[PDB]
Amino acid sequence: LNLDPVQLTFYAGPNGSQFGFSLDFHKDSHGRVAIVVGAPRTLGPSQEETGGVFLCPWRAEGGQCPSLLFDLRDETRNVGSQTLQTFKARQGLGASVVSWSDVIVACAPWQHWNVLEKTEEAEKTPVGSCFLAQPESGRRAEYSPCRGNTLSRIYVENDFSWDKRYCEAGFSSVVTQAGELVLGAPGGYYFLGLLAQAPVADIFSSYRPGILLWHVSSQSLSFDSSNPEYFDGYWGYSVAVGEFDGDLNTTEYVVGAPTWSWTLGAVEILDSYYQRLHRLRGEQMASYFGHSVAVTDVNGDGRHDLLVGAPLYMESRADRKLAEVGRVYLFLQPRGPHALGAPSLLLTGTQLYGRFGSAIAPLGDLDRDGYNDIAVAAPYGGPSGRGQVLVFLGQSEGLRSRPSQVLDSPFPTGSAFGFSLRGAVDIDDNGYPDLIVGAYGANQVAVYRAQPVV
Amino acid sequence: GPNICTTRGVSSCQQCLAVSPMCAWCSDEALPLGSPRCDLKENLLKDNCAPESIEFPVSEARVLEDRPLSDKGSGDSSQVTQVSPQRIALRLRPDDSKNFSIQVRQVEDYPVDIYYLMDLSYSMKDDLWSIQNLGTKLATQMRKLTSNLRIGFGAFVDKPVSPYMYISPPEALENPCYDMKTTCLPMFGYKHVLTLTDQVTRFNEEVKKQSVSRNRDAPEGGFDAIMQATVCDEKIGWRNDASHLLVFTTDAKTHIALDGRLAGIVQPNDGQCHVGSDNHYSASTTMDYPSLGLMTEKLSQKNINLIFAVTENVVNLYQNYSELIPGTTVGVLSMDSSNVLQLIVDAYGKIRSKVELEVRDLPEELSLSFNATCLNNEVIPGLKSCMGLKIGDTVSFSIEAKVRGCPQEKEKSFTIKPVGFKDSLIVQVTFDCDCACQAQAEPNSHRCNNGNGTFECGVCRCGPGW
Amino acid sequence: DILMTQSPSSMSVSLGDTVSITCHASQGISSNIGWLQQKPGKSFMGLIYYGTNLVDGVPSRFSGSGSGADYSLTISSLDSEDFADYYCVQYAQLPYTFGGGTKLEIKRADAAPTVSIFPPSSEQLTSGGASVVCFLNNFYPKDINVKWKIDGSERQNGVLNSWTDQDSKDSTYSMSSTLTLTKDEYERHNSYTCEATHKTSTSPIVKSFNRNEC
Amino acid sequence: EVQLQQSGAELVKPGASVKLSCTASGFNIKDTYVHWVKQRPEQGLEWIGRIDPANGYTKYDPKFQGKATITADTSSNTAYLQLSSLTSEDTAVYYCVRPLYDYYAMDYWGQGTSVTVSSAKTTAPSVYPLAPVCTGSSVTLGCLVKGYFPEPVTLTWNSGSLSSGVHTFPAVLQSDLYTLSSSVTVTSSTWPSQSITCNVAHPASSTKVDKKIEPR
Ligand SMILES: *[C@@H]1O[C@H](CO)[C@@H](O[C@@H]2O[C@H](CO)[C@@H](O[C@@H]3O[C@H](CO[C@H]4O[C@H](CO)[C@@H](O)[C@H](O)[C@@H]4O)[C@@H](O)[C@H](O[C@H]4O[C@H](CO)[C@@H](O)[C@H](O)[C@@H]4O)[C@@H]3O)[C@H](O)[C@H]2NC(C)=O)[C@H](O)[C@H]1NC(C)=O
Ligand SMILES: *[C@@H]1O[C@H](CO)[C@@H](O[C@@H]2O[C@H](CO)[C@@H](O)[C@H](O)[C@H]2NC(C)=O)[C@H](O)[C@H]1NC(C)=O
Ligand SMILES: C[C@H](NC(=O)c1ccc(C(=N)N)cc1)C(=O)N1CCC(OCC(=O)O)CC1
Ligand SMILES: *[C@@H]1O[C@H](CO)[C@@H](O)[C@H](O)[C@H]1NC(C)=O
Ligand SMILES: [Ca+2]
Ligand SMILES: [Ca+2]
Ligand SMILES: [Ca+2]
Ligand SMILES: [Ca+2]
Ligand SMILES: [Ca+2]
Ligand SMILES: [Ca+2]
Ligand SMILES: [Mg+2]
Repeated sequence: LNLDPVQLTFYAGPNGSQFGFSLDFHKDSHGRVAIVVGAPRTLGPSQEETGGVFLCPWRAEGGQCPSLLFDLRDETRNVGSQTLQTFKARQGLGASVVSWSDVIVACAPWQHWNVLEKTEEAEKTPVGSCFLAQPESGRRAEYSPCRGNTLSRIYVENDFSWDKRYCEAGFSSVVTQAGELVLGAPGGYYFLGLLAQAPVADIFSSYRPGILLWHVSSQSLSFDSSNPEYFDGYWGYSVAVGEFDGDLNTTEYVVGAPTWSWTLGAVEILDSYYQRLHRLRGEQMASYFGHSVAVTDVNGDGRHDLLVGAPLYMESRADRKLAEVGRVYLFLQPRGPHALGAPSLLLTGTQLYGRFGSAIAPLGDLDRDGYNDIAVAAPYGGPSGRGQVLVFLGQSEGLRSRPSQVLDSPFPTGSAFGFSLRGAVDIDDNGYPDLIVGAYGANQVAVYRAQPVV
Repeated sequence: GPNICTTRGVSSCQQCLAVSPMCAWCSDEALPLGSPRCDLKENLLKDNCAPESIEFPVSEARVLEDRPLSDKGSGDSSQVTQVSPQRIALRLRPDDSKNFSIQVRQVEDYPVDIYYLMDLSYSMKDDLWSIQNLGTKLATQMRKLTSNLRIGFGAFVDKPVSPYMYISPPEALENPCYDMKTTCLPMFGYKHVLTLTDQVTRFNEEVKKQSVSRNRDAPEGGFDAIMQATVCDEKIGWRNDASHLLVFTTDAKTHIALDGRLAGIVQPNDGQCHVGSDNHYSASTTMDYPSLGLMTEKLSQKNINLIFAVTENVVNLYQNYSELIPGTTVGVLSMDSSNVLQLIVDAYGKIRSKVELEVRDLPEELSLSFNATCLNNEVIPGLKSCMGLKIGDTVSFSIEAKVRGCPQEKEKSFTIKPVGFKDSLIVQVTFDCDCACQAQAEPNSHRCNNGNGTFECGVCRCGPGW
Repeated sequence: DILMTQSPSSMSVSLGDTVSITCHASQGISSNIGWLQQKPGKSFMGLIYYGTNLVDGVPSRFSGSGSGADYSLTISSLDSEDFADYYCVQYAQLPYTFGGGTKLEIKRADAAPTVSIFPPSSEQLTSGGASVVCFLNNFYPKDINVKWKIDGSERQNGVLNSWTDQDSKDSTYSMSSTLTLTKDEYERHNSYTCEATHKTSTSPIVKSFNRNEC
Repeated sequence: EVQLQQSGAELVKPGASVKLSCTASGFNIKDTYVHWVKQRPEQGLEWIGRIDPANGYTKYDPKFQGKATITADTSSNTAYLQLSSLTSEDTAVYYCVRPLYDYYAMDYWGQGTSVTVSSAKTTAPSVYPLAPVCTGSSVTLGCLVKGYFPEPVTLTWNSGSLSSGVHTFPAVLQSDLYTLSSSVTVTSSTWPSQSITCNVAHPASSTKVDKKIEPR
């Protein structure tokens, strides 16, 4: 409703770096808000793509940002009559970034890894990896829970069980308020998908450089399965957290699995031991239900509600024809111990191939009426196909079914304006929460400041 | 007695005709003052109205092109008629309607293109062996149905990029089967092999030189190949006047739009051809798999009939995709493709067993209604599609067009075309809302309030600006 | 296998000293080394891993350094608890291999031993055996040699030695040597002697007795 | 807290077999490698092998191929070392080990399990008094404990009364049997003035003999 679309702020990265592929707000120890931006095709030392991270201080004028520096050198360790290798070429550092406390977590889902033992090998595969930084102190750490030193032949002899070689850890990421990092790994267990969790504090305290294979004893991984419903389901394509079991001492995980059960799609809610509390099934095959999940109480009852994006949902139209436009599903959490039911609201795109629902950002209470609000991206939407971000306001019965405000992309065609979103943080300290929108195809980020209601 | 034509107290010939399609107007000078000049045509002649001064349009419909339906789709360079009539003139007055007919034949001996698009991942090694003679065996059977067969061949595996592709050791890139006791081809996304030709032994011999590759994950990249086989007209060689059969064989799940992000690929599919002189799909490693909606768009654009010839273990899956891609056919493929010949023949029959009418460019103010005659002269009201047809059969539809009011533009044309057909019925519509007497109106007439008005059709009309 | 040559075998030092143990490998191990502590009559505690990294809970007066095939453990300002055994271990290759060990001992002023010889008891003799015992108590340093002589001539068969750990109180060492003969062979000779050779004297400390005589 | 709690001391005969246990306390045995290390005074430390309790895969030093077998039961959070066709040279202390952070390191150690391979039967000690020979200001006595099996014994003077100025030496293996000795020192005015006694308990045979030292 009251985002300012006239005076925007633009930050920009190098050409071709995909600056803006991911982003988040970041508060330093003093509460000063900055913006962390991931740029997953930034050039490394060897003039080869590795990805990179930028930490943009807040300025109404925007501009360029300093690097948040990470080690971009391939590593090798000869230990235990084996040879451990990391490969950072085309790893996509910055394909996800998330901030918690005064720490930044930036991940390289396609960092590759191999282990050599005489003539055998584990196989060079994308286990992914996450890099952790405390900018003010300079402290650094890594977390790569899917690395292993098992040789190829063993996986074959055991029929590929507990195969974490293609995890792509960091594909998605989130941190609990208590500071537990949770990583989506859509390729885990031969492309079923897994989740890896561990306290940030324990990640830092157990990390040392050059080890490459080390234990984080407080970590917790989800489980392989024999159920074909999960095969190639990419469990962990997206992740979030929230309170869904009525016990405030537990944190619940939300996991998107957009190809679950032969591309039907699904979203599951779990406890922190990965036991399944609910499952939301997709409505239409290949719609990629679960591509994005968002958690926020929109109807002001203090109970978190769940939003799910299916950006490829095909809407039914005249003469038995279908139109890919994307769809968003609202699930309101019922009072006390009860299942999430049918959706309370369906939001459906209008522009062909717009991918409405590709990203869903909680905004907090944008217009300050007592109900939290959301922003939905259609990165190829709008009458020109350049991208659109649509704002829907919360209300006692859930969400308004029509947008209160629409943001047309200020960038050229192909920018993917809205592919990444983040709201609910007041960057300029004016008492209203603001919205940052990434347009990685244009290598830029746009900041929309919220203003008093007209 | 009085009617809606008189009781409405109209002001002009134009307002008269707009009252009802039964109303008429008399432009005769010698007409009593009390007598209304907007009445039934009968009552005006009853009132001594000069017959030449009677304005009364009648909604009609006359054919302009009415070629007879062909008996054979053979011969000719497609001088073949499968819709009749091909063009008609339609004239409507305000709020009126008129009916016309269309005939549709599923012509006999129509040319056929069949492009064989084959999964060649490791599990299809035995399939390759059993289709080495398909080109000739298929020619034999299709010769009973058409005398203009062309066949071609293409193959797919998956995107040749990690993690779909094994990338270690170096030997594995040249031979993915190195860590077994065999050789297979380096991985390939989609490669065109044989352009559509009537020389079916070229199919056999190209197939005999084909071999499989091997990749890591069960879902394969067939949808990439369906897209390119659809939009690369010139390279596949689809003919203008021919049925297009795209035969898709696989024994596995398939990758779909947004799967590519697991290989670092986010660029949406652009639905354009990217197969060059090397006959390989060059955007395999840089462009995401296509979505169902985009596949649907292109299949429909190029009149491609997609056939999912898949194994029992994935029939339901592809049956469900088929429901999201109208016009697609599914058939059950044996684990070695031993039965693919009969599968194709059955598909072709099911493909030509339906006539479904479609309308293009219909004006907002026009509405249509259809009565269908299928099987044996049995009329089926409110229907615009027949099913259960056999080659050579013929159906017809009665059509009524109802215009609401009168639109600004007095001439528009729209199209009735059966789905997948070349021929079509063009309807040229003319909205007859004006009177002829208006073309000879007197602006600033002495008869009209000292020149303040205009004289048209025997009455005085206030001039422009008043 | 990789050989881990650890030096020195032992060292005598004092509280507050800064000392350094070294470990040399038969080939490069690229810091894949660990350091271990074993307090007297107890199990092992990890100190270092990957050459330089403290195990959790270890004081920072411990430090590890080195590279290639030569590494060092250093202890700044020795604590009373630090007098123990230390071992390196490499895990660059299987089989893992260990160093010989290094013992940190308390340094103190030299002390000559107190020698005491004891003839066989009446009881033991009436059972058919004969054991001469020789105690060498409370000396420093630890290095000492005991020689047995029967009728002036040396004897090496049947001798059985035992040493004590550095004494808690005075930080000295003591030794027990026992010569065991048959009764019949014990009586073939008269003179029995144990000579103690220490650095606290150029002349061996002699103590002896004569059978029958007293 | 990470703790490795090993089984109690074993006492077996040559040619037989024994199976030691290492139980994880405060963590899941499945988390890391578990190693076994043998320790002997002369030979020092020797690595036997490892197991990955998650999958049961093992490695061994070729020296221990045959004798050493390493297993694990995740159910009881325990790892095992089986030794076969036992021998005198198998007499040693055995530790289980796991890393802290580094997959390949050796940081946490169990308390260790003592093994003693012997054919000796349970034999009671012979205790002999050691009085000096027929002068100075200090006097020294002794006590000899010979030919017992198995270890250990306790030795005190005057039932723990006389404690300071004493040296009880480690037992030594003499032909499958053990021998131990203890010395004690005082002033000449104390002995033979005050009765000094050598108290030797051997629980294994349940024998507590006491020899008073008499001059000659
Ligand atoms: C391809 O697409 C088809 C069509 O959608 C899918 O088949 C359906 O699959 C769903 C999920 O397995 C089935 O849902 C179940 O319906 C049951 C009732 O159906 C009866 O009535 C129909 C009438 O058409 C009959 O055809 C059918 O055989 C039954 O007799 C319910 O009892 C089930 O409830 C249980 O499961 C759901 C979760 O799915 C839980 O929420 C419930 O609480 C309960 O535990 C279930 O809802 C559906 O019946 C199937 N339809 C048909 C016609 O088979 C294929 O799965 C799909 N295949 C692939 C590969 O994509
Ligand atoms: C389609 O069929 C319907 C009948 O099912 C036709 O409607 C009838 O037309 C006659 C014409 O004299 C009317 O008298 C009837 O009242 C109509 N029946 C109704 C309205 O139920 C209709 O004309 C046909 N349309 C076409 C285009 O053929
Ligand atoms: C080994 C693999 N394994 C899984 O797919 C697999 C593994 C684990 C789990 C699980 N963690 N439950 C599920 C599923 C598998 O089946 N094939 C190998 C890929 C093959 O394609 C080859 C080609 O066509 O070239 C299809 C068969
Ligand atoms: C219109 O319908 C009538 C019957 O209602 C029929 O006689 C006539 O032929 C139809 N018109 C055309 C052009 O077919
Ligand atoms: Ca909870
Ligand atoms: Ca709520
Ligand atoms: Ca609000
Ligand atoms: Ca603000
Ligand atoms: Ca096959
Ligand atoms: Ca595949
Ligand atoms: Mg396959």
